[PDB]
Amino acid sequence: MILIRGLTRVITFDDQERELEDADILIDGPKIVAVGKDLSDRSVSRTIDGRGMIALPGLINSHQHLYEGAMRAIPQLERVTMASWLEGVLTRSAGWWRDGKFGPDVIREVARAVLLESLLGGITTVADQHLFFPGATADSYIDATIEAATDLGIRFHAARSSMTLGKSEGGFCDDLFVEPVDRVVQHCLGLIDQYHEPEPFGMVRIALGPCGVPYDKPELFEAFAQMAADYDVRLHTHFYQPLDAGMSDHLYGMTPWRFLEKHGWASDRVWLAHAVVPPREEIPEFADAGVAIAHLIAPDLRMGWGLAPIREYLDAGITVGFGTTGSASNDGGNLLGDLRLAALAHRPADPNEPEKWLSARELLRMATRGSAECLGRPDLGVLEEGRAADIACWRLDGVDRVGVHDPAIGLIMTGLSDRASLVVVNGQVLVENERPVLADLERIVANTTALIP
Amino acid sequence: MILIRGLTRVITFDDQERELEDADILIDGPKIVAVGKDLSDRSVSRTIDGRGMIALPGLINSHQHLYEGAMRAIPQLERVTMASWLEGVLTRSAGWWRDGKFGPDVIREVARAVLLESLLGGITTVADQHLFFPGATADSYIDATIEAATDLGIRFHAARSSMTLGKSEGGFCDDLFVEPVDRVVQHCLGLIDQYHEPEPFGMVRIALGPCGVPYDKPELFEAFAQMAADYDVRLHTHFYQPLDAGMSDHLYGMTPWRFLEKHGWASDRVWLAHAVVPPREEIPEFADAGVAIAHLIAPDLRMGWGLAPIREYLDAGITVGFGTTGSASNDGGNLLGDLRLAALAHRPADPNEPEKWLSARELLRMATRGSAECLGRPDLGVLEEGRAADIACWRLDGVDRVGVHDPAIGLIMTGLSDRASLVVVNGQVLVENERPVLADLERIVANTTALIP
Ligand SMILES: CCNc1nc(NC(C)C)nc(OC)n1
Ligand SMILES: [Zn+2]
Ligand SMILES: [Zn+2]
Repeated sequence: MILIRGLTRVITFDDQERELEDADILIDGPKIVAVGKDLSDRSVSRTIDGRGMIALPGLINSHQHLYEGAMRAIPQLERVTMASWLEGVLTRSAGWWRDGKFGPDVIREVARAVLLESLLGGITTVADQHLFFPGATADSYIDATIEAATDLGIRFHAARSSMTLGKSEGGFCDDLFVEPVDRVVQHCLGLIDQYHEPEPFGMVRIALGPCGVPYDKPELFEAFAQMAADYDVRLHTHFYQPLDAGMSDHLYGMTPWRFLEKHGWASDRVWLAHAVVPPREEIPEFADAGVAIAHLIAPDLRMGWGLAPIREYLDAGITVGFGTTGSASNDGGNLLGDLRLAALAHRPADPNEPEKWLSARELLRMATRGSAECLGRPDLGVLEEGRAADIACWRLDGVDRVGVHDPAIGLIMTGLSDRASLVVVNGQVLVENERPVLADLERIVANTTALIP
Repeated sequence: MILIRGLTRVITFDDQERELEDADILIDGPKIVAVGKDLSDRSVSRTIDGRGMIALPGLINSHQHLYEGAMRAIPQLERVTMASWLEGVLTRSAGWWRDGKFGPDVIREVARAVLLESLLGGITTVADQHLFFPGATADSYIDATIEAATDLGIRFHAARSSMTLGKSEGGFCDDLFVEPVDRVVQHCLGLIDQYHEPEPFGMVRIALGPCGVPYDKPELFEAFAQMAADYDVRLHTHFYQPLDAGMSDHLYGMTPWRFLEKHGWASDRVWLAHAVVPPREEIPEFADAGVAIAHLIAPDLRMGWGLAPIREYLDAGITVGFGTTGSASNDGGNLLGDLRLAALAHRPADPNEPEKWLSARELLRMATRGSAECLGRPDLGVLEEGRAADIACWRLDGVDRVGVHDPAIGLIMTGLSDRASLVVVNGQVLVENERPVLADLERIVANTTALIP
């Protein structure tokens, strides 16, 4: 057993929203056994000094595109709207791949770096949505991301993605990226069989993740609806990015939500990325259907899209999680940092009603329990007996946090660095003193850097 | 002499916006001797390895309220409008002060912490506007802040502030903080005499900083305009916060700008904080007058105020700098971090015109050369021969910056941490390997923390 002793603040996000001061967390294998003051060290083989730290459930990034780690801070993509951006990303990746510079082996190392960054940022679970499958067969890109994740020990969901609707029939994408629906479906069956760990504390899970309504055939959505029910896995896609509604109207004469409903995706198996601009009238429908939403403040701002109606979602009882999206539209994997963006950027939308603004605790909740609920993980996102020992802690005693009165608010509103001090995943200590304990930081940086096209 | 050799990237912000790759910076005493490739280590007594770093001019925070470091992350002040905010801050400060908990000795140590954080964030010059002068006689609060700055070796401007218009006569300021105009003028003359270093590379400078049009008598603005001419010092105040226009109309029947023009402040001696909501038709007048503007994205968002027309200011040729404001409305002193906030938050105002969005380079210029210009420092903000050796460097080779293609954009758009690697002020190395060279960080944290009310 591992005991973390004397934590300055513990934020549980349990059913009573308990917080604790000068308290401990006891860990046994993959699970938390207790959270409380003065815990017994009866069967403890390692005690860790938590004094001066705040502990949270591990952050859960409910929407990544790991392969975009290779596409950060490209000058031509700095100030572009969505259409120019998407063309630029697809063209570059197709180009690099054609030149033998962007195969699964490269993606493995890009994923390794972004996932290691994730750990160092206090993120203990990542859900990646990979759609890049050039060629006549589905290559081992997902396997590569899973290999990277398992090597590091980070908890991992892979939402296999695609672009199955070609520009020829209304899609905004070139037929290079277009796979036949059956190829995608066949591949997903194999991935579930090979990799999916459905048991509590499972470390790898597969989800089914079409790129979206403007990008994938209705047939794929329906196939995935059937597959998700048959294999009890979850469903993920992009949702109400601006312009989606125009494309859905043109192709189908219905809204993106009506499309999802029609093809089996109005269900509690589903989590939806962005949800920036839904018709206000559909929000109660999202609630009744039990879909979950991941707030992605950084890309929404970066693309000029604006502010998703998160307060409205919370008012409606809709599950809200948080994510970063890929590093071509962020351009980092810093989830904690993005929370500050949301905390501040939402405010000018309601200048005279501060009670509507998202709070630090609401945001931290989204990034832990909310994201856990998005991923369908009742075993994560909460520091309590019986849940997974996924824990992230930050030091409170730096010169840049002097004068902080509330440590949880302080974690979002102050600081020069979002680097976690101590990070535990599945009961395994992976970060200590802001450094990886098992991963070779310098070698990983060197190896991945050598592979960036 | 000191040679920084082999910097991966150097951003000069010189008159041709030169950048250099794999280049050196040579320093002699307080000044830069040369910037370029393979510089001679002739009289060099020390060579610093710059490989893997990006170098910029030191960041210059053109608007601080250091004493607010003690008022961070207060739950009751997390989500409040300006009115409630001002109420909460003035009550706490006056209340702590009355109880002997907020004297110059406390402010000295709060300033010491925030200024040390500033150095660690790559900030080499700070302009503080101390707003708390309880009792008719302003204590040695300004002396306290200067003492802290000089102990640390950070370059420092102290804008002596005031609240000369009391509510006892149609003003908005409590009588506890209201000083007779001549008393303020006299304190200012005493400060210039004791502290002001007008020579190039001067490390302490005095500025004259009324709280604002709603808060100070016309006679003070005029007296200051006179002092500014007499002593070649600069003038600083708050400008076009929401509600100012109404307060100005109510008291004087004219706009805040019209009022400044009337009382001698429409000149190239002036820099103005926020400038969030000016009438568009006055912008050309700002340009003609030659006033400079400090953009403060964090408090503007935190208060729910929204987006200052920065693109318009740049279009008009108006000098634009950057600052954080005080830590009661931020709540950090992390200037680099705030640049990312600006980079993203401005975009949704112009969804379809990305050319209007502020670029990384425009924002970094604001935080260096722009801020130097605000402060009237032609000796700062540029990495070139003859300017001050104020330099801030960040490492580029961390796992969180793998895949970055343009290091300057990457400084804004990526990272778990804004901590600077190497910081030089006045030719003195003050931060190296992300650690203070001379300052005792642990002792400073302990001492200041003990004094937080
Ligand atoms: C195409 C629908 N949306 C979308 N897709 C991505 N990424 C992939 C191309 C990997 N990133 C964003 O960021 C906003 N939006
Ligand atoms: Zn996405
Ligand atoms: Zn201010």
